[PDB]
Amino acid sequence: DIRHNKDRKVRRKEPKSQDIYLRLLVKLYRFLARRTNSTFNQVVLKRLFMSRTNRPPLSLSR
Amino acid sequence: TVGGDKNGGTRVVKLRKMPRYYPTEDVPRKLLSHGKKPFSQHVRRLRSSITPGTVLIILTGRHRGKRVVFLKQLDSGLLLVTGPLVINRVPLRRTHQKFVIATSTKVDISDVKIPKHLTDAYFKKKQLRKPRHQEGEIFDTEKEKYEITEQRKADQKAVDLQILPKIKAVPQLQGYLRSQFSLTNGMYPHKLVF
Amino acid sequence: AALRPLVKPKIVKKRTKKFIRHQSDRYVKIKRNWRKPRGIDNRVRRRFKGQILMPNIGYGSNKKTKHMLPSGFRKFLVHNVKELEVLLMCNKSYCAEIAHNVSSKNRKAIVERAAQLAIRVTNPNARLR
Amino acid sequence: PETLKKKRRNFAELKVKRLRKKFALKTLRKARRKLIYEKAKHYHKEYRQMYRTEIRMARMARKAGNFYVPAEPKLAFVIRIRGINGVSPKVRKVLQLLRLRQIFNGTFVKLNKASINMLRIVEPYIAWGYPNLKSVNELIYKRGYGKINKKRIALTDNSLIARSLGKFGIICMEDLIHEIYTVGKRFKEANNFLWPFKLSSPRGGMKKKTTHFVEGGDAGNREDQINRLIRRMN
Amino acid sequence: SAHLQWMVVRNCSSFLIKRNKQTYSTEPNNLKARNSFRYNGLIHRKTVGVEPAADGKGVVVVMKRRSGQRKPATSYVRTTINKNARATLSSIRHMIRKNKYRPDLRMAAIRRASAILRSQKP
RNA sequence: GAGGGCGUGAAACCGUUAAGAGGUAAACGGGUGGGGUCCGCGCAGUCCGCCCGGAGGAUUCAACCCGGCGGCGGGUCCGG
RNA sequence: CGGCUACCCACCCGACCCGUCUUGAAACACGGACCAAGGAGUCUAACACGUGCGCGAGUCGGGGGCUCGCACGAAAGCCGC
Ligand SMILES: [Mg+2]
Ligand SMILES: [Mg+2]
Ligand SMILES: [Mg+2]
Ligand SMILES: [Mg+2]
Ligand SMILES: [Mg+2]
Ligand SMILES: [Mg+2]
Ligand SMILES: [Mg+2]
Ligand SMILES: [Mg+2]
Ligand SMILES: [Mg+2]
Ligand SMILES: [Mg+2]
Ligand SMILES: [Mg+2]
Ligand SMILES: [Mg+2]
Ligand SMILES: [Mg+2]
Ligand SMILES: [Mg+2]
Ligand SMILES: [Mg+2]
Repeated sequence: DIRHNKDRKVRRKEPKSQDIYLRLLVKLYRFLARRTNSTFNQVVLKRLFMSRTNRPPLSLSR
Repeated sequence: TVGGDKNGGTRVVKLRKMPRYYPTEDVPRKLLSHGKKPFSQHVRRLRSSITPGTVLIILTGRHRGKRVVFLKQLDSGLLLVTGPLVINRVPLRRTHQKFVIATSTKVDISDVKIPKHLTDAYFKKKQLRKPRHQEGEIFDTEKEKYEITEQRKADQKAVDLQILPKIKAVPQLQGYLRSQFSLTNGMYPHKLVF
Repeated sequence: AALRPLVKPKIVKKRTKKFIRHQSDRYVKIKRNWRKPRGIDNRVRRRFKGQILMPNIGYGSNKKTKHMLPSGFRKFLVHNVKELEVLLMCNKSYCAEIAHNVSSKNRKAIVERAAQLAIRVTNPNARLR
Repeated sequence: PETLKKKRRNFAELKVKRLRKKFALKTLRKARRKLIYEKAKHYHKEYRQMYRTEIRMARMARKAGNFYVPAEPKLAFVIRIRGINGVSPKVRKVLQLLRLRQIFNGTFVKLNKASINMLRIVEPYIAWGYPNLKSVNELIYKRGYGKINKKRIALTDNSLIARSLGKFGIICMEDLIHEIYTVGKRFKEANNFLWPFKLSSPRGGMKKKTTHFVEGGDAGNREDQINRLIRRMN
Repeated sequence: SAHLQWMVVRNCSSFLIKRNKQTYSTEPNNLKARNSFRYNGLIHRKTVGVEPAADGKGVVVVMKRRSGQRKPATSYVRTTINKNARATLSSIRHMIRKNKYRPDLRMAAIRRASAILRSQKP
C-alpha cells in the first residue's frame, strides 16, 4: 500500500503558551479566519500559534 | 373558548393548557424515516398451494399434527381453518401460513357461505382480574376456564352442517381427516410428496 | 419498583473476559494485573495462535454505552448530603454511590435525601441491622 | 404598532423573495432533468449506431470475400492480481502510478504506446482486458465512487458529479459513462475523478493465479474474456 | 469581563468536583451542574437561579441586580414564590421571557424549579 | 478473636471441613454445557411523567382592577 | 427467573518455559525450589538546541547594604549617584 511516515502534519494547531490574553486572541481570530474567509485572518491566526523564535521582534527603523 | 361566569363578566378559557411538570433531559426526536408501515397496513401474501378447500397439517399448534380443512384467508394475515368436530375435535381455529403443511388434496368448498360477523377481532384472548395485589385464587378467571357458548357453538354448527356433505362425498376422506400425520422411519419429507 | 432510567440501548461487550498477565498462573508472585511482555522471543508479544490475548485499542467499548451500569445508570461517588444535591438535574442518566467510609448515622440521611430527590442509589439499604 | 403591522407585510415580502428564488431553482432543476434525459437518449442512440456499424462494415466486407479488421480498443480495464509484499520496485512504481495499491481493484486506462508498455512491465501482477459497455455500466453504477476532495464520496446524486466535474460538460452519470466508454479529449479528468474500484473476490474461483492467461492461468491479457470475470468480481 | 474570569475559574478553582468521568461546578447560584461558561453563575453581569425555600415549601428565585457591581451584599435580589405547580412555572417563565435578562437557561431554570417542586410535594 | 518478644496478622507451606474431578504431568487461550455460593426480583401480578374527554368532595388564587414594593429597558443624559 | 465473572468440572480446536547474547532459543546454551521486604539512568558544573515567561539595545542584584527584636521571616520588600 502506502507508507505512513509523512501522513501526520507536524504543524501545530494550538498555542503551547498558557497566556489567557493570547488564548482569547486565538479564540477570536479563529472565529474570524473561519467565518470572514479572509486569508489575512488565516495568516494572522497562524502567526499567533508560533513560538518565541518564530515571532522575531521587529525594530522601529525597519 | 369564552364561557359565561357568575361575577366579573366572562373570562376566556385556554384549552390545552401548559403542562405542570417537565422531566429533565428529555429524549430528542427521531429522523423521520419512510417506507415503514404498521401491521394493519401490511400487504398479505399467500402461497399458491394454499387454496380454499385444502387440507393442512397443524404442526406447531397444540394439536401436534392434525389434518384440518382451510376455509378462507382473514384480513390480518392468518388462516381461518376448521376440522369437523365429529371427525377431529378442533373448532374454528386461527393458524399461521408458514406454520402449516398444505396437502395436494382438494375439497369442493366454493359454496361454503361463510358468515361475515366472524373476523380477526372475533378470535381474541381476554384476561381480567379483580385484585391488584397477590392472593390465593388465580385472578378469579383462569380457575374456571373460558366456556363461552351459544356463539362459539352456533357458528360451528352452522359451518360443519355445510362442510360435512362435501367431505362425506369423498370415499375415504372422513378417515383421512380423522387420522393424525406422523413421520415414520422409512420416509423423509424431502422425498415425500405432500 | 426500581427507579426507571432514561432510554438505554442493549450494551454489547467486545470482550467479557479480563486480560490475564502472561505466566501468572504458574507463579503466585505474578499478579493478575496485565503487564506488556517485552521479551525477544516471547509468544504473547508476537501473537502466536492459541496463546493469551493482548489488550489494544480495538477492544474499546462503544462511547454511547461506556461507563454504564447494567441497570442503565452511570455511577457518581458521594460523601455527604452536600455532594448529593448536585445530581439533581442528572437523575435520569447519573446515579449516586455513597462512599465506603461513610458512617451508618450519616448514611441514612443521604439515603433519605436521595429518596426525596428521586435519585437512584447503587447501594441502598446497606449496613442495616 | 403600525410599524409591526408593516413588518407583517414585510415578512410576506421576504417570504415571496425566498419563494421566487426557490421557484426559479426548481424550474432550473426541472430543465436540467430534461437536459440529462435528452442527453441519455442521444447517448443510447449513439451506442446503437456504433454497435450496429461494427457489424455493418464486416457484413459489407465479407460479401467481396475480403476480411475486415476493427480498430484496436482505446480503453482497457486493469485489475490487480498479485499481493503487496514481494514485488520489485520497477513494477511497484508502475502499480502505484496505475492507482492499483491494494489487491483486487481495477481502473480504466487509455491505451497508448506508453500505457501498453507500462502494462507489459507489470504483466505478472495485473489482469487487463477490453471492457464491455455493460461492464462499464455496472462498474460505474454499483462500485462508483468519486473524490470531490481528498475523501471518497459515494456517487448517489448527480450534483456530486456536476459540482466537481461539471466544468467540462460531464454533469450527469450518463455523461460520465459516455466519456469513459468513448474516450476523447476529457477522459483523464473523468478517470482521475473516479476512485479505484474496490472489487470483491471472484465467484467461480481464479485458476492458476500465478500463471499467465495464455498458459492456462489468469494474470495476462483477457481482451474479450475479462467481462466474464468482471461479472463474478462485481 | 466574563471570559477573562472564566479562563481562571474553568480550572484551579474551588467548588469543582470531577472525581468520576463527569465534572460538576456546584456554585451557590447555578441551575445545572455542568461546569460550563454558559451556566456559570459567578462571572456574568446577569444571573438567574432557583432554590428550595428554607421554610419547607415554595421556591426562592435569586436574580443578579446588576445595578451595583462588586457589592455582593445587595448584588442579588431574592424573591419567594409559593403557588401551585403551574402558577410558579408560568411566573418563572415570564420572569425570563418578558425581560431580556439572559434569555437562555430559561429551560434550565424551569426544569430545576419543576424538579425541586417534585421533591417539595411529599 | 490482646494470655508474659502478647497491636494489626499477608504470601510461600501445612492440617481439617465442604464441593468437584482423576490413565497421555500439571497448567494455559477461543466457545459452550453442568453443578454450587452469592446477588436483584416474586415470579401466568406489576413501567414512568404530560394533555384531554367523564365519574364525587373540599380550598384560595389565577381573568380584571386597586394599594404597593423589588428588579429589568431604553427616550430627556434631565439636578449631578 | 436472569447473571459476565477471580469457584469447580467436561468435551472440540489451538497450544514446547520464561529473561537476554545471537543470523538463529523450548533447546542437550546460560539464571531461576517457593514466598515477603529492599533494589538500579540520580545530583552538581559546563555546553548545544527547542519551548514558556518578563524586559528589550539593553538585560541581570545571584555580591553586599537598608527598614523593627520576631513562630511562619535561612522568606519576602527596597537600593537608583
Ligand atoms: Mg508502521
Ligand atoms: Mg519525520
Ligand atoms: Mg527474535
Ligand atoms: Mg461458492
Ligand atoms: Mg487484639
Ligand atoms: Mg499480636
Ligand atoms: Mg472429597
Ligand atoms: Mg525483566
Ligand atoms: Mg557478546
Ligand atoms: Mg554462534
Ligand atoms: Mg529464549
Ligand atoms: Mg536453558
Ligand atoms: Mg553446560
Ligand atoms: Mg540452575
Ligand atoms: Mg518492592
